Amino acid sequence: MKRIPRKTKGKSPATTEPGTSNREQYKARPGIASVQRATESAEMPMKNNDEGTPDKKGNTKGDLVNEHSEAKDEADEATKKQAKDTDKSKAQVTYSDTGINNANELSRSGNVDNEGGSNQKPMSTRIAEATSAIVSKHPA
Amino acid sequence: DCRISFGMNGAAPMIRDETGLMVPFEGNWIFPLALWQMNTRYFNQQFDA
Repeated sequence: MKRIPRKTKGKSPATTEPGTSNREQYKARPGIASVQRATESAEMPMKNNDEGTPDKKGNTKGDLVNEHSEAKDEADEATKKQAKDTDKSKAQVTYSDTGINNANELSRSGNVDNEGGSNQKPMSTRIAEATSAIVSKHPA
Repeated sequence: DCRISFGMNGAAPMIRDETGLMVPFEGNWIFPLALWQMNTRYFNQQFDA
């Protein structure tokens, strides 16, 4: 039985028939290739946003940046990508500097953990110190 | 609240019971594991013999 690999790492009589000739000459409108490439670009799924979520040992994934600053930084990045995609220097469709006073907006980041505290120091480090405070040794 | 008091001049050491009494190192005792986890070294030194 055929073995299927894993893309993701584990835990480690005359034959001739009358009408079959191929002398038809037709061009499509719209063409097949153009719509095929556009559909290929539309097939792509959305990106995974894991910022602000735990690691496999408890530490938070992301960067130590404020949330509103994070939202504005992401808006700038998306606008630059739009300008790149339409090949212009300045984007016609923009996500920043829109005329809406959207100053309370928040985005995920690595600056907070799940209990609401700050990640000035990783969670595993805090566990280690809180445990080290209670150790005892062999009598002198 | 299991506290241990040393003996003096031949008097035997005693340990604090739940009802509030102090009893010597003999008999049948009931411990949760948290007690030995909290006082590993002290309990080892006092009891093992």
